[PDB]
Amino acid sequence: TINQFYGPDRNKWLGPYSTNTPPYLTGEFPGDYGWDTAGLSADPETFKRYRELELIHARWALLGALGMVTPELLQDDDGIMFGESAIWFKAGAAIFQEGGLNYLGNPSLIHAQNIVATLAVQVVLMGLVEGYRVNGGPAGEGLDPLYPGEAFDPLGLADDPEAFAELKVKEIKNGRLAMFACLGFFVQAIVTGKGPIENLTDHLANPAENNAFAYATKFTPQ
Amino acid sequence: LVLKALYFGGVYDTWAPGGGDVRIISNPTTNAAIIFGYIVKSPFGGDGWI
Amino acid sequence: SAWYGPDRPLFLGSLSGEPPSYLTGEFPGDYGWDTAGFSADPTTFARYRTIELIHARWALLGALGIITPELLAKNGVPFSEDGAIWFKAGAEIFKEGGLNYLGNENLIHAQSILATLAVQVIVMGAAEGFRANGEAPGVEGLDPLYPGGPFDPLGLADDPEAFAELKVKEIKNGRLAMFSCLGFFVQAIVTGKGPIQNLQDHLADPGVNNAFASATKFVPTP
Amino acid sequence: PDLEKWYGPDRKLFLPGGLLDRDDVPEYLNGELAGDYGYDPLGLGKDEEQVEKYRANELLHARWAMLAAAGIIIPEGLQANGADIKGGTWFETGAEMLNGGTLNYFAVPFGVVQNPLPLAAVTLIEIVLLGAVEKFRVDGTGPAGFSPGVGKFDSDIFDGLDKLYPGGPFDPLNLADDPEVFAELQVKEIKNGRLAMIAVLAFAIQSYVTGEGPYANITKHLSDPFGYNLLTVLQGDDRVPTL
Amino acid sequence: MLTLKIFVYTVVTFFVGLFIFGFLSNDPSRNPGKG
Amino acid sequence: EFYGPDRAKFLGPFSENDTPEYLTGEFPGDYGWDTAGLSADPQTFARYREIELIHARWALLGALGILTPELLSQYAGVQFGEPVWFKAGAQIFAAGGLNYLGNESLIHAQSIIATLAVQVVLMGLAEAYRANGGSEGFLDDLDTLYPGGAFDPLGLADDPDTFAELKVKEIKNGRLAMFSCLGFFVQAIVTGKGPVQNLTDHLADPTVNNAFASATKFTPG
Amino acid sequence: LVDDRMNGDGTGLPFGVNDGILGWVIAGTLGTIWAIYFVSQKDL
Ligand code: CHL
Ligand code: CHL
Ligand code: CHL
Ligand code: CHL
Ligand code: CLA
Ligand code: CLA
Ligand SMILES: CC1=C[C@H](O)CC(C)(C)[C@H]1/C=C/C(C)=C/C=C/C(C)=C/C=C/C=C(C)/C=C/C=C(C)/C=C/C1=C(C)C[C@H](O)CC1(C)C
Ligand SMILES: CC1=C[C@H](O)CC(C)(C)[C@H]1/C=C/C(C)=C/C=C/C(C)=C/C=C/C=C(C)/C=C/C=C(C)/C=C/C1=C(C)C[C@H](O)CC1(C)C
Ligand SMILES: CC1=C[C@H](O)CC(C)(C)[C@H]1/C=C/C(C)=C/C=C/C(C)=C/C=C/C=C(C)/C=C/C=C(C)/C=C/C1=C(C)C[C@H](O)CC1(C)C
Repeated sequence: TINQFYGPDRNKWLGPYSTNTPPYLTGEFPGDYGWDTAGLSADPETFKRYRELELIHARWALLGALGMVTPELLQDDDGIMFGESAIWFKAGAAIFQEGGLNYLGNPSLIHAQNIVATLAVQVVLMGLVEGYRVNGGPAGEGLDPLYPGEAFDPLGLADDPEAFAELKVKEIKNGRLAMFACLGFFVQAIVTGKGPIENLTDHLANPAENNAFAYATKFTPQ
Repeated sequence: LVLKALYFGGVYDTWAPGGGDVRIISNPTTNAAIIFGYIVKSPFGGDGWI
Repeated sequence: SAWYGPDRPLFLGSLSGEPPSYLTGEFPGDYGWDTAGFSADPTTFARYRTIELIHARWALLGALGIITPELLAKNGVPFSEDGAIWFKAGAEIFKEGGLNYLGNENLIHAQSILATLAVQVIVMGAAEGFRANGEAPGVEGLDPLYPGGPFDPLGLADDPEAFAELKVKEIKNGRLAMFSCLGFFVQAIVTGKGPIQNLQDHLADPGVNNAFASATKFVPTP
Repeated sequence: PDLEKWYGPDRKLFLPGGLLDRDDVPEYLNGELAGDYGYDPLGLGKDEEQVEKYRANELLHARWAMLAAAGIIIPEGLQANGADIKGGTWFETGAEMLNGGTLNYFAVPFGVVQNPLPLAAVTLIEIVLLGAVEKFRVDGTGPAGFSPGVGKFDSDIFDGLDKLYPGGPFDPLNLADDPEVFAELQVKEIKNGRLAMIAVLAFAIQSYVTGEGPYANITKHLSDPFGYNLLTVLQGDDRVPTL
Repeated sequence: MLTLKIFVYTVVTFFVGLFIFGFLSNDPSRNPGKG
Repeated sequence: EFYGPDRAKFLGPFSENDTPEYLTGEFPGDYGWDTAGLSADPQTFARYREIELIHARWALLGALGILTPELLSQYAGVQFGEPVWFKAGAQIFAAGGLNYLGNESLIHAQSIIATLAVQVVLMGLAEAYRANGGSEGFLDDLDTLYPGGAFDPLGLADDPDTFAELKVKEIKNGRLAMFSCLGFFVQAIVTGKGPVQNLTDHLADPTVNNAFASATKFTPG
Repeated sequence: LVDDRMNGDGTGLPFGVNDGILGWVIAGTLGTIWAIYFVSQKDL
């Protein structure tokens, strides 16, 4: 049950071929597969800083991946509800259209045209949010830096902590998959010029040739 | 006053062709150089300050 | 206004939260900004501090030497086409006229980049070697980060109060200079023009001639 | 906190200190209810039991009129800005689906969906739903249910709950356990509801006067303030100039 | 004749700067009175 | 020499005193160069030492691997599809595939996905055994950094004094190899031609064919 | 053109500055007076 993820006999980063797991990764935190072969977390305070940083990165990248996938999925046939903005890495130009960016095909949602104004509002709101996250505010004052769960857990969910630990590990591995997929989205954007859903459809069209090896000679210096 | 001259009927332009007319202000000159060159201008003839 | 100690100003204002334990305000420029736990043990904190102050001074010199020749070129000094813009100033020594200081033929007039680089290598090797060990033929014992003595001929650093306030001024000015130098580096890559040229282009029409006008020039094309 | 201005003998009143001294404030308004400004030009407060019995209806009107004002101003604005609403105007919304031309519901940010329900079915389920809801309100009894705050609450949770302020299932996000923040949020709620009732009355009278929705009124008023207001719409058509 | 304008501008700026920063030089503390 | 407090150091006399206390010269390659303090902690020092040694061996192999085909294209006229190292990976995509010395019966590889799969499986197993240091008896010992057993067939792992001397030689050669490999990576980007052909171009005239000639390639417009 | 003129009348010259040397001596004189005032602080 819980011994698979939070003990000496837990799942590791090489399976049965990993006995040299670092001694300071005893295993009491989400994830903790023993993968610190470069030793950047020897100091415990550095370890907790990197853990908090990794969980915040994971929680950002889950939304990042689902926001880079969703509008390309919701693109229609003729592409009148989305212009070039359906692709995630050219969505910013949606703010520079003749009517600005609308949330969907109809113009009654958002319909913003001032990138400077929306950026200023975004910076102010995100600064207040991050200040509340690192200090405490209306949503909480002295809660956990990663798991407040008072105003951020309205649906309850986190009962019987022997299962809440498994839920935490679910969160950290889903976030790790999201960060890996986000890196994949970035590198696909650099070399292919098409969206990730388009890359998936083109790979399913012909997997024997439509892969990264088709673009392996792109950055060749001439 | 800016909203009055922009969206609320404009203001009277004596420099309009024909002898002046009530004009809606379009593209106000918001360039800091020309706006503040009036401020740092000399108050004598030919310049007149602001 | 209490630049040191526990009541020092912090890096997020009133929303800074609890500063890290290793940042007690003993050293100048302490705003409590260490979110990744780099300074857990004080030895690498000392190494990062001396690296930061060396970078700060080099960036103050770099920002001044980036702004000044271009301002002089625009104000009358004859810098033809490449000596003005700093990112092409290195190409000035390859012309037939060579590298001329203030555009004067009788001043410098350097043509051997090999000899210039060799002289710089040996001189900076001697200087950085003396800086590294802390011992020079002419000075015996000083603070390796804040030497003074022959490096302080006017003697502004005598009492600890003004020494501390001037240290805070130095580290904050150097941080601003490092920020501006990174700005120069990114502006040269993105826009392709000089920093003063970008500033004057911004002063003409700041609403449309800003950084967002160059956000669509790095878009990949399939 | 900061309850010394909405509660107690020294508090905010409907007239300032010079207009209204504290002596002629009615003796049954001692600053123990939320939103007490000592406003009684006419004799309707009577005593404490009477004023709390009327506060029950005041709070019900407030919470209904808040949703009313929002549901009047939102769909008309969406229809004017370009949504497919067909009936965003509040005083003609009911008349659209009189013969079966059922309305479109616009569940943002992913709306525009038809509603395949006739008027008889809609009004029948509305009556058999809200009659049960108001029966639950005036009796304080609920069969069983699940709320985000208290999970799988049984029938024995509504007994002993405060009238007009039942905590628990109606408070999933909480933020009312502290009595001071609960009291200041109470005065916030009653003030917002009073503003909402005033807004709904303004909506009704404005619609009667000008024949168009409040969103159309505010947009045309910001388009031409002096050229479109109450005195302009009461003029009928233009005006002979005094030249 | 540009040199004359430069010299006059320098002298004017010098005297105006002495005026401004002399009045910034804590002028109320040159009070012969009490306070 | 190369060991102890009198060891050779990375700034000569300029580093005799300002040397990290954790860099005591017990481990080879110690010249006292940790001015950033990245390995102040002993466990991170051990991890960085292992990373550096594996990088040293890998780049010694790489520097011998991206030079010898080009020297064979030189001298005794050995023919390939493209002897240039940064354009060699595409040779599988050619019609003739990839051959070891141009002989059609030598390799004749055309399935890049199959060669990637066999390489990743094989040396995933190899690196898993390296990190584990054996599994249940089979070589279930050694320090996973200097194994020796079933790895030094000629028996040079004896006489610990010359063993430590050879360790110093190995780490110095590997550091030179990683410096040269970074040089190869930089020259490939800035010139787009082979390293030994860049050497041949430099030998024709050093005053013109140098790194400063291509210093204006990456200027922004 | 029988003789040389600066021709600085009108045109809205900032502080009547026609050459950058004029503005630079304005800046230099004000800056050096400010610098003397700033160094000679914490008095009386
Ligand atoms: C049984 C063998 C086994 C092996 C060999 C591995 C191996 C690995 N596991 Mg793993 N695992 C194994 C079992 C198991 N794992 C897990 C659970 C996990 C997790 C949860 C994770 C791993 C991860 C990893 C990786 C960690 C190191 C790394 O990133 O290397 C880097 C790898 C390489 C450098 C290989 C490169 C090969 C090269 C041919 C690629 C192509 C190169 C290009 C051509 C060059 C491109 C750039 C150029 C152009 C400049 C690694 C490849 C981690 C990971 O990275 O996940 C994605 C991780 O998060 N494992 C379980 C369940 C308990 C296992 C059970 O048996
Ligand atoms: C993590 C945040 C983030 C990222 C990754 C991007 C990425 C991008 N924005 Mg962008 N933006 C981001 C935030 C924001 N943008 C905008 C407003 C705009 C506008 C108005 C425009 C863009 C555009 C672009 C694209 C530039 C062209 C291009 O393909 O470049 C090359 C980049 C890639 C191919 C993608 C891979 C990037 C990856 C290698 C970098 C990942 C690390 C990052 C440096 C993030 C570092 C941290 C952050 C906080 C600075 C690009 C994909 C332009 C566009 O789409 O034009 C068609 C455009 O016009 N953005 C706002 C304000 C609302 C943001 C607020 O947070
Ligand atoms: C350390 C390993 C390694 C390196 C440095 C390279 C480098 C390269 N390979 Mg390559 N490969 C490597 C391993 C492998 N390749 C292949 C299979 C192929 C194919 C099929 C092709 C290449 C090609 C290329 C070139 C891409 C074109 C270019 O100019 O890109 C830009 C080049 C640079 C920016 C300079 C060189 C890279 C340097 C910055 C590397 C720095 C370290 C890396 C980040 C390492 C990352 C991966 C590690 C962790 C495993 C490039 C120089 C292509 C080619 O030859 O095109 C003409 C090609 O078609 N490779 C396999 C599987 C058999 C590999 C390993 O198993
Ligand atoms: C911190 C030092 C430093 C920096 C930043 C530069 C930068 C530059 N030099 Mg250069 N140089 C420097 C030192 C020296 N140069 C020369 C001699 C020359 C010559 C002869 C030439 C240049 C040229 C160039 C430009 C090449 C175009 C380019 O790459 O654009 C893209 C890059 C940028 C626009 C800026 C990048 C900023 C950022 C990414 C840098 C980050 C740090 C760096 C890795 C530097 C690390 C320095 C360390 C090792 C001490 C470029 C802006 C050429 C030129 O002018 O071409 C038009 C040229 O012909 N340099 C000497 C010997 C006297 C130097 C001695 O220290
Ligand atoms: C570490 C930061 C840094 C760096 C890397 C550079 C780098 C550079 N600067 Mg720069 N500069 C800097 C800081 C820096 N500067 C700062 C802080 C300032 C403000 C004071 C300046 C102001 C400045 C100017 C005005 C100019 C440069 C110029 C240059 C370029 C050529 C330099 C040269 O001609 O040889 C080295 C220069 C010297 C050693 C000093 C010059 C001395 C002159 C010739 C006077 C002669 C002294 C004396 C009368 C004669 C000596 C007699 C002798 C026998 C003893 C070069 C790329 C020139 C350029 O072409 O623009 C790109 C240029 O004109 N810089
Ligand atoms: C310079 C402006 C100004 C200021 C600073 C004050 C300040 C004060 N007044 Mg006062 N007052 C003013 C103008 C002002 N008044 C005017 C013009 C009138 C005539 C209507 C009054 C009539 C008045 C009375 C009868 C009383 C006060 C009282 C008070 C005191 C506390 C209670 C209170 O705020 O009443 C609140 C005042 C109002 C609710 C009136 C409505 C004001 C709203 C907010 C208008 C919004 C302003 C907006 C920008 C429009 C301005 C128009 C502009 C173009 C000229 C307080 C110190 C009380 C007092 O003296 O304590 C014993 C009191 O009884 N005032
Ligand atoms: C563990 C270990 C140990 C050893 O020994 C050492 C080492 C190596 C260090 C290690 C490892 C590490 C790693 C793996 C790392 C990685 C990371 C990542 C990838 C991240 C990402 C991460 C990622 C991320 C965040 C991402 C994010 C994203 C985003 C936001 C996006 C956004 C968006 C969207 C929605 C859409 C639109 O249209 C656009 C935009 C707006 C743009
Ligand atoms: C604190 C913290 C904490 C947390 O927690 C974490 C983290 C994030 C890590 C952090 C942060 C960090 C940062 C921010 C960093 C940055 C830095 C920089 C920017 C640098 C620069 C730096 C920069 C620099 C030095 C620069 C310099 C410059 C120079 C020299 C220049 C030079 C020059 C000149 C004069 C001109 C000529 O003609 C040319 C040249 C030659 C070009
Ligand atoms: C000491 C210190 C101290 C202070 O304080 C701080 C700091 C700064 C951190 C430091 C420093 C550091 C450094 C210097 C680093 C560097 C490194 C490197 C360079 C590496 C490479 C490294 C490198 C490497 C591995 C390389 C390798 C190579 C290879 C594999 C190759 C491969 C190949 C071959 C054969 C064949 C084909 O056809 C091609 C290819 C595929 C290409």
